[PDB]
Formats: sequence, C-alpha cells, structure tokens
Amino acid sequence: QVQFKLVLVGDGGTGKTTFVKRHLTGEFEKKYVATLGVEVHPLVFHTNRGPIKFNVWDTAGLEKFGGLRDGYYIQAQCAIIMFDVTSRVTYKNVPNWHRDLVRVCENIPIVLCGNKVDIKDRKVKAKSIVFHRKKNLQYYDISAKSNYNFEKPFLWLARKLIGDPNLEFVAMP
Amino acid sequence: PLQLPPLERLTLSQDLNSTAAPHPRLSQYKSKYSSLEQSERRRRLLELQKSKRLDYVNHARRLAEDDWTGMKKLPKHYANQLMLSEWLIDVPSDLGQEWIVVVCPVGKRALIVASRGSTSAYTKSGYCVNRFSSLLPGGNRRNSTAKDYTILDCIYNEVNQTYYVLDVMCWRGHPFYDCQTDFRFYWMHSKLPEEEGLGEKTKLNPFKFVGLKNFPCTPESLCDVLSMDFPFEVDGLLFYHKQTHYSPGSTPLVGWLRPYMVSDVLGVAVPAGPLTTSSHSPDHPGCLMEN
Amino acid sequence: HAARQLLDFSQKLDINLLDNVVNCLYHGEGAQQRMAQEVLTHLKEHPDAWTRVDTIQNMNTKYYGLQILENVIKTRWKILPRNQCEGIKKYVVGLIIKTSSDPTCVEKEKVYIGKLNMILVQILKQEWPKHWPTFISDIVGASRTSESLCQNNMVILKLLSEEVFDFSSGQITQVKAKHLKDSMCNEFSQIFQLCQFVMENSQNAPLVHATLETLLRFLNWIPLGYIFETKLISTLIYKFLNVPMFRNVSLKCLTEIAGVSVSQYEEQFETLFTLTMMQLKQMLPLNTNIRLAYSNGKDDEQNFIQNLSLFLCTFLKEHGQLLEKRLNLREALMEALHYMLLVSEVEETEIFKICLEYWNHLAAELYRESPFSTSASPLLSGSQHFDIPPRRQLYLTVLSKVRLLMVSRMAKPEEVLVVENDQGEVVREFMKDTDSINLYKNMRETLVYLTHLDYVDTEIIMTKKLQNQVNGTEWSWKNLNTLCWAIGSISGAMHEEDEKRFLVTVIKDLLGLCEQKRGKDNKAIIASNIMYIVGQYPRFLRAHWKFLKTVVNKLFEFMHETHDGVQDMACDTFIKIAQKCRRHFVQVQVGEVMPFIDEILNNINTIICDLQPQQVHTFYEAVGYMIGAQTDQTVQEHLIEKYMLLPNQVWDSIIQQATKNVDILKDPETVKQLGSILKTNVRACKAVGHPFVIQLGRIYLDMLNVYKCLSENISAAIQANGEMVTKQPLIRSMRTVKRETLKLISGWVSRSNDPQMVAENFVPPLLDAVLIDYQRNVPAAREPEVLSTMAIIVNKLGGHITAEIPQIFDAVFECTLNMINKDFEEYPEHRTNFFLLLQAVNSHCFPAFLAIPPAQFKLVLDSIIWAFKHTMRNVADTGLQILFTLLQNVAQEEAAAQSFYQTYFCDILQHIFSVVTDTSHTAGLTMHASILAYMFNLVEEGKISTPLNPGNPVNNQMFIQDYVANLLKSAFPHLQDAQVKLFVTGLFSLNQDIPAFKEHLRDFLVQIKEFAGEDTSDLFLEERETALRQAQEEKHKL
Ligand SMILES: Nc1nc2c(ncn2[C@@H]2O[C@H](COP(=O)(O)OP(=O)(O)OP(=O)(O)O)[C@@H](O)[C@H]2O)c(=O)[nH]1
Ligand SMILES: [Mg+2]
Ligand code: NA
Repeated sequence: QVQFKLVLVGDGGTGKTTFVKRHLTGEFEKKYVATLGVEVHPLVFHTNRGPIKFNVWDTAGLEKFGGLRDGYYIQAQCAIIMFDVTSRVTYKNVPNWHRDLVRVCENIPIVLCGNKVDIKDRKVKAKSIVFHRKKNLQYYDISAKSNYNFEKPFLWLARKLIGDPNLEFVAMP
Repeated sequence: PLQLPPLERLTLSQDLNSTAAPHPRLSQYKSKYSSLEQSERRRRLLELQKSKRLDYVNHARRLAEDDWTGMKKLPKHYANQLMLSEWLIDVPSDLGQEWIVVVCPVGKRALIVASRGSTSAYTKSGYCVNRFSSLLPGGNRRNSTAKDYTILDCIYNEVNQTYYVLDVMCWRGHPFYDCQTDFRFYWMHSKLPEEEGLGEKTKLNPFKFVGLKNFPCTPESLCDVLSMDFPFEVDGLLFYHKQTHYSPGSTPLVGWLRPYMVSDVLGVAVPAGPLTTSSHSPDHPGCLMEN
Repeated sequence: HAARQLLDFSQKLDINLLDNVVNCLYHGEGAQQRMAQEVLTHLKEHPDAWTRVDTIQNMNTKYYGLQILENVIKTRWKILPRNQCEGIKKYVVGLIIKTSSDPTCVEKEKVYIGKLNMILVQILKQEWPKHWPTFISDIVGASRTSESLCQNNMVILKLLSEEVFDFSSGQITQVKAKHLKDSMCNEFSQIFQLCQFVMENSQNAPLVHATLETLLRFLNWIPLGYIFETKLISTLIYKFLNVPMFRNVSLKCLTEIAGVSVSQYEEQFETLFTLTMMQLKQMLPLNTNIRLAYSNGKDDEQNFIQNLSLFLCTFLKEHGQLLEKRLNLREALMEALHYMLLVSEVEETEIFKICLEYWNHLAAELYRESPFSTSASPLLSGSQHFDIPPRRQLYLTVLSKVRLLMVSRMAKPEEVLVVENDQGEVVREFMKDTDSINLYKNMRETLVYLTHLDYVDTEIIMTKKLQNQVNGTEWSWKNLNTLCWAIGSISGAMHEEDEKRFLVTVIKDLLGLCEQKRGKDNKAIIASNIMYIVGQYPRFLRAHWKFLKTVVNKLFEFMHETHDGVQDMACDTFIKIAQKCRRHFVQVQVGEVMPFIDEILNNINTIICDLQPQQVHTFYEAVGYMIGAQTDQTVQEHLIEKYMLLPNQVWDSIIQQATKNVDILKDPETVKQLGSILKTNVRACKAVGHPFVIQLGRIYLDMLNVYKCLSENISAAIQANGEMVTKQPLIRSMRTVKRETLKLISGWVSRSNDPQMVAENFVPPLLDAVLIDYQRNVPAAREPEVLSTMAIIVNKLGGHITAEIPQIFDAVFECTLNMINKDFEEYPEHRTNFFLLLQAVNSHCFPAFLAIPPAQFKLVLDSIIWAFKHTMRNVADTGLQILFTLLQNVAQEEAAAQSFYQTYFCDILQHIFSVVTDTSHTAGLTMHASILAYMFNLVEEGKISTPLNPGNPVNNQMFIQDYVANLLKSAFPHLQDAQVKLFVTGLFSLNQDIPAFKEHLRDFLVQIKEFAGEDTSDLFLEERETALRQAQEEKHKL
C-alpha cells in the first residue's frame, strides 16, 4: 500500500467535513460546526491493485478560521475543490480556491465537486458549471446526504495517481 | 382499422396456464401459446419421473446457510423456491380419491427460512419482507446451533398477523421435498400443533403459525367446504395431487380456482361464498382519547 | 515538548520553530497542537520574519515566515514608516534576485519562489504607480540582460496581471483597482515588446513556454490592437502551435482570442482559422481514430484533445456565421466540422459535453432558420425543389452524422439511486437535476431539433439501428438500451400520423426480437424497452384503447414476474400511463360495458399480492390518478370508498384493538402496518386531490389520536434513556407513523379548495393532537416537521388561519426558540423549519403580529435578527427575506408604522451592519444591500416623526447620517473620518442603485481590513466623490 496527501478546499458550509466523515463512518452530520484551520483524516479504499490511503486535509472555508491556508497545501498530490449547488456564491469563488492551490501545487490531479444535488431547490444549474473545462479538471455531481456519486472523486484520483485507467474499488479485507 | 401489434404474446416464462394471468378461457378458449387445456398428460409423466436425481439435502442447507458456492435444476437463491400451481383446467377423472384441497386465505405468499437463530420471510421474488424471532426449529435465539433449520411455505395474513402454513419442505434439518403431499400435509398437522407457542403471540414468537386444513374433493366434501366458516377471508382453493413431491416452480400437479369458479367447473351448490367478485362537523372517533 | 512561543522579549530560537513545522507536515495527533500553535504565532508582529528567512523542513519554515510578512504588507503597509517600507522592498527584491539565479532553483521549490514573487506583487499593489515609478522599465531592462531574471520576471507579470484584472473585485477597492488597471495599460507596450523579443529570439524552452503562459493571462484584458494588429496570431500558429511542448499553451491562447467579438477584425479571424486548420491537419491527420488516441494517450495528448474541443467549439459557435458567407472558407469549415465528429467519439464525458454544446447550438441555429422539413418531393420539371434554407444546405450531410451520434450515444434518461432514508427504510430515489440528466435533456433537445428539420432521416437512422439489432447482430444490452432511449426522446417531434407507423413498426420488431431471443435475461431487457417506449408515447395509447388495455393487462401479469428488476419496471410504467391516460380508465370505451377502473378495483389483491411494500404504494398512486379523473362526485365517492377498502380494513382492525388496549399501538408489527397504511393514504391523496377529503375525513380523528399516542411513547422513552433510544427499530418505526401522518395532513390541505372548510374542521384538532403535543414532548423528542407542516398550511390558508396564529405561536414558538437560542449549531432542522414557519406567518398572516402584545412582537422581531446572524446560509437567508418583507408589511399599516420606526429602525440598522462587516456572511451581500437601500430611501421621506428628539432642526436624514457615522467610527476606530464620510454619503446617493450599493459595501469591507491610517491618502475622494452624485442625479432625472 502507498498513500497520498489530498487537500480538500471550498467555502464554508460547502459540505467538506460532512463529506469526509460519511466516508469513514457512513454517518451523516446534519449540524454545521465549522472547521478551524484543518483536520487531517486518513481514508482507506481497497482496490484491485492493493489498498490505498488518502490523507484528507479538510481545510476551513471560513475566512476568520482560515489558519495557515496555502501553508497546508504544500506537498499535496491531489485536491478536491467543492461548492454548494444551492449557493451560487460558492461556485463563484471556486476560481479563488483553485488559484491559491495551483500556485503551491503547479501540477496535481484536481477534482471539482458540486454537493447538495439531493436538495430539490437547486440554484447552480448544471449548465453553468464550466470552470473545470479550461483548467483540465474533473467534475462530479455529489451528495453527502444520499451518497449520490459518493466515491467518484476518489476513484478518479486513484486511477490518476497509480496510473491505471481500469483501477477499481472492491472493498477487500 | 389499426393493424396493432400482438403485445399479448409478450412473455418471459413458458409456464403453462400461469395464474399470473386470468383463466385460459376468458381471453382465448383455444388459448395462447404458453397456455393449455390438457393437464392430464404432463401430470402423469411428471410423477412417473420422481426418482431423486436431486440433492435436496444439500439444497436445504444452502437456503439455511445462505451459501451458494456450487462446488432441471434448483434455484440458486431465495427467489423461486415455492411450488406454484396452474389454473385447474383438466379436472381429473379421479379427483375425489387422489386429490385434496386447501382453502387459502387472502395474504402474501412467502418462503419461510428458520436457521442460525432467526427466521426470515421471502416473496417468490426472494425479496425479504421480514426478519424476526420464531418458535420454528432454528428460528429463535434458543435453539440447536447445529443443522436444526426449518423451511416452510406460507401465506401471511395481515389482519391476523398469522403466517398460515401451506406446506413444509424442510423440518429440523431434514428435507421433505422427496415426500408426497399426503405425507407432507399429515406431518404439518401432527407437528405444528405440538410446538410450544408456535401458534400464539409472545416476545420470542411475535407471529403465530397456523396450519391450513385440507379436505377431500368428493362432491359431498366440496359442497360442505364452500359452506364453511374460516378464521380468515377466502382467496381461493388449492388442489393437490396426493402423490406429488415438492418441486420449486410451476406444476400441473396442483391447480388453483377461485370460489365462484368451482361450482361451475365441476358441479356443486352455489349459495354462500361463490359470487364473481349551524354548520356540520361529521366525523366520529373509535379510540376516543383527549380532544 | 510544549513548544509554545508568546515570548518576544526573549532571544527566540529557530531550531525549535523549525521542529513544529515538521510536525505540521509529518506526524499526527500531536500535529494538531503544532498547527494550533503556529496559528498563534500570529499575534504581536513579525519581528521574527527577518531572522526566520535569514537563519533557515527548511524552505517550509521560510515559507511560513513569508505568510506573516505577507500579512503586515496587506494590512499595515500604509502606517509603516516609509524608510521601513523601503527596507522590505529591497529585502524582498534581493531575496528574489538570489533565489532565481541559483543553479538549484528547480529544487528549492517553485513554491518558495511563487511566494516571494507573490509578495512582491503584494507590495506593488500598494505603491507601484506612485512610489515605484520605474518598476516596469527596470524589470524589462533586467529581463533583457539575464534570461534567468527574465523567466521569473515573466511570472511576476502573470501574477501582477491576474491580481489586477482577474481577482481584484473584492480584494481591491473599485477606484483603486481602476487606477492600477489604467497603470497596467499606460505601460503595456514595453512589456508586450519583450514578450515578442523572447518569442522570436530566445531558444530557452522554459523561458519561452512561460512567456506563452504569461501571454495566456494577458489575453484576458490587453487592448485588441496588440492581438489582431500584430503578428501575435502569426507567431503562435507558425512557431509554437505544432511543436509538442508548446501545443497546449499555444492552442489555449488561440482559443482565448477566438472568443472575442469580431465586429472589427473579421479578416484576422479568418486567416486565424484557416492558418490553424492547416497546422492541425499536419498535426492530427483527418483519418486518425481520435477516440483511441485519447484512449491510449498521456496527460498532454489528452489535454490537447480537450483543448481542441474548446478551440473548435468556441470558434464555430461565435464565428460560424462568417465561415459561411465567405465562399472560400467552405472547405476548412467542413474539416473543422469533421474534427468535431471525430472528437465527439472520445470516451470522456466532459469532452463530449463540450462537443455537444456546439451541436445543440447548430441544430438550434438551423431550427429557427426554418423549423420545417424540406418539402418532401421533387418539382414537376425535375428541377431542384428549392425548399432548402440557404444555411442548412451547407450542413445536410453533417446533420445526418449528428443524428446518428445522438442515437448511438444517447444518455440514460432517468437516474435511479437506491438509498435508505433516516429510518433504515430502504427506498428508490429519483434524481432530478443532476448533470447526468442534463446530459440526457441536451441530447434529447439536439435530436428533437434535428428531427424537426428531417424526421425521415431520424426514422431511417433508428430503423437501421433497430434492424442491426434484430438480425444485423449489433446485439448487446447496452446498445439496445441506447436505441430505445433515443426512440423515446423524440416523442412528440413527429406528426401524430407518422408517429403511428413508426411506433407500430419499431415495437413489432422488438416483439419479434423477444420471441427469437432465448433466455429470461435477454427477454426482460427487451420487454422492458418495449414498455419504456410504449410509455413515452401516451398519444398513441390515448387513441388506441384496445392497445392501452392490452398493455395494462400485460403489465399486471409482469407484476408477478420474479426476474430481477421487472416488477420495478412494470410499476413505473403503469403509474406513468395512468397519469397520462387517466380519463380512459374511468370512462366507458368502445368494446365494453363498464369502465376499466372497475375490473382493476374488483381485483386489486390478485394483481398486487406479489409486490413489495413500496411497489404497492406506487400502484396505489397509479390508480389514484384514475379516480381523480371521475368528475361525477357521486360515482367518484363510491370509487374512492372501494379504492381504500383494503388499507381501511387493516386500519379498522387495529383501531378496534386499541379501543381495548392502547398498548397495541406499541406492538412492532401493528406499527409497521400503521406506517404502510399511511404511506398508502399519502400516495392516494397525492393523486386524487381534494375529493380525498371523504377518506381523510373518515380516519382523521382516530389518526391524530394514534399520533398523540406514538408521540407520547417516543418522548417517554427518550426522557427515560436519552437520545440513544431513537436509534432502535421501534422508535424509528414510531417516528415514521408521525412523519407520514404529517405528510398526509399537510399533503391534503395543500391540494384542498375550501379555505373556511379546512379552517373550521381539520385545523382545530391539529391543535390538541399535534401542537400541544409538540410542546409537551421533551426537546430531543419534538418533531421538526411539525413546524414545517404548520408552515405549509399557513401558506395555504393565510387569512382563514390568522385568528389561530396566537394559539399556535403559544404551543411552539417560545419553546422551540429556547432550543435554538444558545448557539448556532444544535437542532438544525428546527432552526430551518421554525423560520420557514415564521416566514409564512409574517408573509400571509401579518395582522397577527399587530394583535399580540408589543412584547411578543419584540420577541418575534428579535428572532429574525437571530436568523440572519446564522452561518447556516439557508437560515440567514430566510432571516433576511423575513426582515425585508416585514418592513414592507409595516409600510402598508400607516398609523402603527411610525411607532415601529421609533422603536426599531436604528436598531435593525445596527444589526444589519453587524453582519455586513462580518467576513462570514458574504453570501447575504445582495439582500444586505437591498434592505439597507430600502431603509435609507425610506429615510429620505417616509419617517414622519422625530427620532433624535430635539425638534425638527435635527431632520432624520442628518441624524441617520450621524448615527451610522459614529456607529462605524466607534466600531472601526482605525478608519479615518474621510473613509467614513465617503461611506455614509454613498448609502444615500446609491439608495436607488442596488448593484452599485453592493460594490459600495464591498469596498468598505476592504478598507476595514486595512489600516489605511490617517497618514497616507490613496483613496481617490474628489474622483469617487462626484461619481456618487452622478448616481444621485439618475434618481430624479428619468
Ligand atoms: N441536504 C444536504 N446537506 C448537506 C450535504 N452535505 C453537507 N450538508 C449539510 O451542510 C452542512 C455542511 O457542513 P460542513 O460539512 O461542516 O461543511 P464545511 O464548512 O465545508 O466543512 P468544515 O468547514 O471543514 O467544517 C451541514 O449542515 C450538512 O448537514 C448534502 O449532500 N445534502
Ligand atoms: Mg466551514
Ligand atoms: Na498561478
């Protein structure tokens, strides 16, 4: 097995934290208690090419709780920029998150995630999400609440870091 | 003048005279392609064929231990384990001597499997509808930890929270597939009413299991049968050839009729249960608790 | 190792701090503390900076120290002594000089460099024009003497540019930014020259690539002269576009230029396109399988293609009207259109979505040129029919390929996600607005356009495909799904008469395909597609009863099918058909005597007895739509009775048992039955609508009674054993009965059409059963959907429920409030719903707010301030909408509206600024600006009484202007009097221009983050000052 450092950035309330704890408990936090600076969480996925460990660096979206922001990014190998499809502002700032990130990590696989798709009253129509295109990033509609496309951001990065397009998740012992 | 596609021939099985459709007479007397009018034939060869080419011992264990490693054939999971009837069309010449009839209730057909300290109910589709404790051998936390499983065939009636036992295919880790209906039924009615609280409701046994009576199919019997009262509402009547083993899937060796279809498919009385299918505040409460 | 350092007055070391930073990046739960302490080394100042980068893992500590230096520069630069600012710039410049040159600059990460340069840009934002005049000249001269210095200086220009033209809005104030923009433009010649010099002469690949990279960020803003009236396009295409390590950056540049409006440079674009196409035909031969090149490609060959997508699509979409009229470009356009087709076959969803973006645009541009099919026959003289529109002519052969495309790669229409709800209840959810389904919509739209310009081509393409499945043996489930998905999409795009011949032939073949195919695996797939198809074309079904009948009957038998999935298929289809063909089931058709519904009802059990619980619910909703069609109220009532005959007898059996032993409503199985019986009532109600009152009215009182029972049960349990109990099968089963009961109740009142009837009958029993019960539950036990149920019904009844509001607000208001007034986290669903309820009340029942005591009102209004303090975006928002709406409801009430201004105006005003100047409430900017604007505008006339209380010589305007002034001056004492005057003026002159009001607020949000100091004055008063009155006059002009 080998591991990687995954920086997870986004605005406040995006669902970053709720996203990661679903992954290591299968439980869903309805509360919004903001992260302070960052909290590193180890995630393990079992693939057909051995185990793989992500070190999720769940950073804080709120300006006052930012901490050592770009400081955290240093030596990252993959990222997950997230926004809230029920809040246009969150998508309008993605470029700021992506900016701070690539000045530190000038070539790493990055995934863009629109969370909250489960919510009926959506404000960021799929038509508008186009930032990823000219930045050669991957995009996914996700839901921390329903598990919609839950593991996608991780399957893609793993496929990229291992260099195997046909890499799969299996959940072996 | 439409020229409209024969969507009526759209079919997935090959089951003859499927009760999944109306009687083979209401739509086409000469029928459709997977429907018949001659049950007599196949009946005979099918039981002239019962010479165990099948490991029913191994199969009972597979249902109970949910193990399907596999290291004309028997279904490989929880679906399609029950033995289903076709409409009764070719009424037997010996009906009143070789056949029997079980009055069936309005409810849900289930495959009941009790092993490893629990009990589950499945549909014909193997879809789990319930997981519970029961007093069938293997079906509660107090049991033998060692091949004491039980597989039953039931209709679950909602109003009575009772699982009416229609047949037994495995009891106390011993299969009854290879046994005739005569024997299978006798066994139920000698052992079911001999289990502690099986037929009553308690903490370890939330669902009562009652065995369904069978009767003879002689003109006298059938009359008195349709004249009876039952602990439930009547759905229809199952006719079993006494000699049939228990084969998962459809067979001709058991046929099905609705109450009204009976006194016009053979010849019997028709009175009781056989019939084809200041302002204003106005609602008054049963319970009657606080406003 | 405590490792804390708040001790400046002591000689503070380096080896130690350098040990915590390694912890932050390397070890574990100890690292929390490390990260937690470096956050704290940002208190006093940065007198450490100098010795931290001086005496040096290594680069990581220097990096950390840079962040600190970075802060003071963006913050206190102005109030710093000039001589010290000068030390920084020299230290920073020098530090840049050294690191660059070093033969080991690729190792001492670009990270450290990127940070230094970035800090330099930071400094430049501060004084580049006025105190650093020779900057651009200097760096240019330096870039010309040393390449190493040129390579980095090119990064300094990319950063500076994107800090002034890309990310200035928000970080920089509006007037300041325009001055830097101006400054960047008045001196862009010398800059652009250097770039050209490098592109022509420099043979240094890293230096050159980076000049193409800095150019890519210059194309965002530089004057078009430098682009079209120079050889830039010419250099890019001839020199870099072809060579591997320049293809991607070079193409992206081209893509940026192609995106401009052409009004003035039509010629340049032309020779830009044809010149590029030459080079591509030499790079990517037209005969090469692009899918595979992508399939078997690396990151650079893969991005080149995605980019190719971008270039092609961006250019065609915008200049395609020009590749046409000019008759010389007709071949390059066909090659380009040929490329899009090859790129369209790449197995990547994001690329296809770009390619699809164009096709949908071509098909749409030609649909409005003419929505009709080319008159289908030739002229009597054999000549050209001429019905062909001039533009569609140019694409005919291509349009055909695109139709094939849609039909060969159609996206799945519906998206199903199985996932169990917060009960352990397992269900199938239908996603609604996912990108994936947007893909389907788009695909559909594109093919539907194409089908309008020539459906024959569509119907033939689909026939070849379908036949290649029958015999052609292109057979596979994936392909047979895609085809029928496609066939289903164009439903309604044909004339009703062709639709007939098409349907009948399509499905006859499929029916044929089902017989020939052996295996229940193959047969179900096919039968399902047939059912999907026959489902999308209700038009046909509505006009062929016998068929409709044969289809429903066939579905009924499929409902006993046990092969995986089928039973799901048969139910979805059946509800679909009943929804859209409902009138045919309740009315007598030609060929029988009684309405089909009867059969269906006389046989419910025999049809449904093999179905799972949820399928049974879907079936019941299906027949619900049928009964809703029977408008004869006598016959409709009889139908409803029998419709509900099965669920009722279970229900009626359980109830009699509880009228003997209320503890039967504690039995796990009876509870499981109660939930499913209700779920059925909820579905039936959804489809039948108001008339369902006959059934609801019949179980209503008893139902609310089991509700209270179950609710008292849960609460007891919880009070006795804590929240933990809610995670056990019976308490979740009990929650379910409550939740569905509330759905049932709010579901019907929604679709009810007799307000007084609902208010006099079904509303009073809600009080004792549900509201006082919510009140009497322990906090951890109260059902949040009680509040949202109430909300829905107030939304519905409004005026008819205004007199009950007090009694309702009693039960739930203060008690709920006490659960959410201690922090901003606990009981989220209560916060959300409580305020949805308060909104519906303020919105449709405002006269209530006046009836209650002046002090309950204050309590109400107080909670609204509590809402918009929330960091949960949704709650804060609802909080602003209530306030904004509230103020206007107050406006109508002439008499008692002057008291409101007296008591609350200044305070609400104070509370709004509170969250405006808070960095965590930026998503409320728009509403913040809306509300204040409304209030200041109100100020300028409507506040007819005196607030200050020293007579009229203290007119309210001046008062508000002086109250807001000190408000900010006392809250932000570092702001100089001039910054604060500016702001207050803006609040009154912009009172009618909301977008401009917004930018004003944001400008203030920048200044307050900086110590602009009474010292230096970069704020452009006189300039900005008038521009405010240039908006004041717009108000009273037009
Ligand atoms: N409906 C819905 N809500 C979600 C979803 N994901 C997260 N949430 C909610 O949104 C909020 C997410 O909060 P956090 O996970 O802390 O978001 P965050 O601020 O980016 O994470 P941190 O700042 O690092 O703590 C919580 O209230 C969740 O209940 C989702 O997929 N659907
Ligand atoms: Mg946060
Ligand atoms: Na950058």
